[PDB]
Amino acid sequence: MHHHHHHLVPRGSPARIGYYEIDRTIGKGNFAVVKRATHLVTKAKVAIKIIDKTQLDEENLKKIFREVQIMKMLCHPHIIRLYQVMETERMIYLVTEYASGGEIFDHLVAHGRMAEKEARRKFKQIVTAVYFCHCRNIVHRDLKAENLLLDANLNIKIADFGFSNLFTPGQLLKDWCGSPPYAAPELFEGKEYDGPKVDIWSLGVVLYVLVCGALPFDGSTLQNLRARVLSGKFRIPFFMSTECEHLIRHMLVLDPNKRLSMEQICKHKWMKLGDADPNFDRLIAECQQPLNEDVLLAMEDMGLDKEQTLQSLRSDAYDHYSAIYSLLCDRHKRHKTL
Amino acid sequence: GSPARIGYYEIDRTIGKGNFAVVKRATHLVTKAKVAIKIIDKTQLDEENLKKIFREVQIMKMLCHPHIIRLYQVMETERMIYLVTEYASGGEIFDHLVAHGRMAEKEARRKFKQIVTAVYFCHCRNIVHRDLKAENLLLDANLNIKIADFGFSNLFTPGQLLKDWCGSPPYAAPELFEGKEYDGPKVDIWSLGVVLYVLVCGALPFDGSTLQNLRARVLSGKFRIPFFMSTECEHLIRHMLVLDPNKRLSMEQICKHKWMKLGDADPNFDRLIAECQQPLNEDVLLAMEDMGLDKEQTLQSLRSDAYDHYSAIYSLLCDRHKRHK
Ligand SMILES: CCNC(=O)c1c(OC)cc(-n2cnc3cc(-c4cnn(CCO)c4)ccc32)cc1OC
Ligand SMILES: CCNC(=O)c1c(OC)cc(-n2cnc3cc(-c4cnn(CCO)c4)ccc32)cc1OC
Repeated sequence: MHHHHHHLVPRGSPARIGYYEIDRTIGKGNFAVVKRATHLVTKAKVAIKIIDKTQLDEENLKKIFREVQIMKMLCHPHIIRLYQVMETERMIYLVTEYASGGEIFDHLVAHGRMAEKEARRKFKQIVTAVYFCHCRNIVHRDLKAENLLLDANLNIKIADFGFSNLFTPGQLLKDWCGSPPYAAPELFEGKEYDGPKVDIWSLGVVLYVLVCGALPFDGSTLQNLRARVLSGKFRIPFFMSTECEHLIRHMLVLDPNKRLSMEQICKHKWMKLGDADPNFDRLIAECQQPLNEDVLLAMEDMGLDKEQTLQSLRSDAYDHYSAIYSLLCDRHKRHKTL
Repeated sequence: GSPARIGYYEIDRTIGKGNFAVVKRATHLVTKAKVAIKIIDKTQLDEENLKKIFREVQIMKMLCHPHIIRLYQVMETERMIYLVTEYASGGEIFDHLVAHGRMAEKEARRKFKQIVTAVYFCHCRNIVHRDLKAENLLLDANLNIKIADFGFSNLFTPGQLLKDWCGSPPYAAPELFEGKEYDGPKVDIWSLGVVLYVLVCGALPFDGSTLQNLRARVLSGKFRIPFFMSTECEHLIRHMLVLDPNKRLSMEQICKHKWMKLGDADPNFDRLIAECQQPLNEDVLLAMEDMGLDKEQTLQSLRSDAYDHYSAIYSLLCDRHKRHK
């Protein structure tokens, strides 16, 4: 049955940004669009956050540089990984790791709520990510289901540090952050707040979503949701363990100081349940604190300058050279060719 | 829109791909029913495309018909839009045509009769599908037609003209290629002409390596007619696939056409056709009353016409009462 497959509006040719080939929009931002793209050289898949600075005042531009420097600080298996930054007279391109699984919340809609054994595994991965950030003086401030992503193995990757900010222990912050349902009651009231304690509440709403498949606080209008957040009251389904209810009930506490610290959340009885986890305690210990020559030889064969490659890596400028090393390195762990 | 809920469906396998959507087979957890879900990524939609699906969703609400796919529930999340519709076990007609070849005119008529009743039903309701292709023709377990993908469907008032391009190019009437303004029902009819040719011949009436080649082919209005085709069928098609839109048959003339009337007499066909010119089922409500869910809120869901988890379980159970469960 001979036939051709024609495209109604003849679709134009794909855009390319210097070895990247843009596929589809995968995110929308305040001043950005996120597009999935392919690195033509390494065949790897990546996300690219694309920012049009023409429409930006000078303030917005500094906030974006702050975000970029924060991202440079975080190389963590459960934090989205920044591969390279490109800038032109007019555009800023952020090339970050691509998460095949997508939003966790949509994934739950498809497959239902998490059995606590599962929820414990992922939450452990999330906390190692957030603890790593807090230990390095950063707060996400927008920890929501939508910013929690899954790779092909369904491991967490936190993403979109646009609302993230640097902080010193005990500073107060004045600007609002994040999605309202994951917002701690102080943000609604508008008080100044300590950064990590507001993430803890957001991490509380996250845990509830994982085990129950529901939101603790929700409303038809912002005022209604606002009422529900301030009440500090929520449903607990019968299937939840008492240790989990203890954990969540003590994370989602209206008094910011009455909230647990990140250190005892890792020690909480619910976390210790199940088979003992050495790898978890290791990543938590690491938070307080070489020359893959195979890839190096491969890049030289492709004609990339051996000396310049080393200079890009040591200088830590995320450029055309460092990104190909990082990408070929991630491919080399997968045991694929070079 | 309306908020999505975790643990009401279990999505399993891809069954279609669309411009900005994927359709996946899923099972309704409460009723164990099988359903199809079109999943749309809102990040991929500009403001115009967002309104387009809202129009599609509004149009699906208007149609409750045995040969039109039924929309059960609409769900939305931050990034995704969910359309939960009736699942057609037989699948695409296109798939069936690939697997088994052209259809004998006897069966082609059985299917085609079912198709026009749906298309005529839509037209009677001031709706035009505009994308009628073998890929949007589905079969249920009884091998009955179900029309699908009202992505291009649009409302109209008789004698209004429409301006935007629509649908698959092989099934496009020559005026859409030319870019002229057009009467909606007349383009549905050409598109149905191509469908009939596809069913009876297992071939495309118009095709080309490039869109320009194909376009030239449609504009010529000339096509092959096989020797194995009945003289009556050729007449029908030749009068459907007419370059001058006004010169094409009306849907009334299509239903009364000599090819349609061939074979054994059809009371059920003419009945459905008549129905197009111009039922609360309390039995399930007690079954739902048995699930302990609030009768007052369910009735408000049905009157309010908001397609939620209440509407889905009602519509699904209602299908069980037709199934004789
Ligand atoms: C607007 C600001 N956004 C960011 O910073 C940001 C971000 O947060 C909004 C997320 C990503 N991001 C990385 N991989 C992704 C994969 C999906 C996805 C969706 N469906 N699917 C299934 C297809 O297989 C996959 C979606 C987003 C992804 C990148 C970002 O820019 C660095
Ligand atoms: C993106 C636009 N698509 C739509 O509107 C759209 C659509 O487009 C034509 C079709 C369906 N649809 C409903 N039931 C189906 C069953 C099969 C199927 C395939 N194999 N099998 C078993 C035999 O192999 C069954 C395939 C598609 C089905 C749903 C849709 O979303 C409403």
